[PDB]
Amino acid sequence: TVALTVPAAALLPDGALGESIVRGRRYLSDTPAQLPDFVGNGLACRHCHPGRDGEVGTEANAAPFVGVVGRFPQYSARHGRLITLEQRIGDCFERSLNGRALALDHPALIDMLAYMSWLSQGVPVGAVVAGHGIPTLTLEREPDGVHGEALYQARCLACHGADGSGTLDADGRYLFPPLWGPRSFNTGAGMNRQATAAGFIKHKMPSLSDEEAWDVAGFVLTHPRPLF
Ligand code: HEC
Ligand code: HEC
Repeated sequence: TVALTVPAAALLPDGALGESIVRGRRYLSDTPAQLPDFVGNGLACRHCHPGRDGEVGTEANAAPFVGVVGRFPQYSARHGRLITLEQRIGDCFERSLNGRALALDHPALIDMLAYMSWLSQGVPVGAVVAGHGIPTLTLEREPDGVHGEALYQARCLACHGADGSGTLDADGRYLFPPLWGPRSFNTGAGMNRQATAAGFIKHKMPSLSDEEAWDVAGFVLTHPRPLF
């Protein structure tokens, strides 16, 4: 694998590409507000693909976009065939944002691609970046949702709410996003899988033990959310 690196915003090119990258960043950080026809819930891309310093998709083990463009096209078991990055983004619009895929030549889609290509600057095509994806966490026992409930109240609730509905910021965007219910991700999302949720929670919290991450993920995933 190659190391995860984040290019400097100060070195962005003047011109059409620079401008596109900037719009891309915004669509990824502010998605429900910038793309209302395509988003069906309260989530922005940055709520599962967080980043430091205004960027999006730059954190190891939280599915960073750094280096993503060199990994597509790739086989998708979901589709039964090779898919492009444009299509992969479409899947997260339909599942994670409970919405609709943008047309494959939609200029907002091309802006998001330009942003991801900028983040992938210097990464060799084909190379795998350290920290890519969300590494799964799997324990050899059932997730204990009773224990999980107690852990939720002690470690999560303060941010994500008793009802899992999250906390709105002053501008109507989620400061702390919703974890279940009608504004959360739908059942088709990868985050609706126990080992992916457990792994995401384990790595994004710093901190929880493996058993704790496993059990609280189980509790979160007992709740209703939109059907895909
Ligand atoms: C207690 C262990 C928990 C659990 C189970 C979760 N969280 Fe959070 N969370 C917070 C913020 C600002 C985000 C957006 C991403 C970021 O910038 O880091 C998240 C994201 C999540 C997700 C994915 C998004 C979703 O809506 O499903 C999940 C599954 C999740 N969290 C679970 C903020 C906080 C906190 C404020 C300091 C605290 C405490 C937690 N989260 C704790 C938990
Ligand atoms: C949590 C509810 C998510 C939101 C909101 C979005 N995405 Fe997502 N994405 C999510 C998971 C759990 C994964 C799988 C990670 C893995 O281990 O592979 C993804 C994956 C992507 C990818 C593929 C990344 C790769 O390395 O292959 C892309 C390009 C992607 N997601 C884009 C994306 C965009 C553009 C979003 C806002 C529209 C978005 N995602 C939201 C979980 C979530």
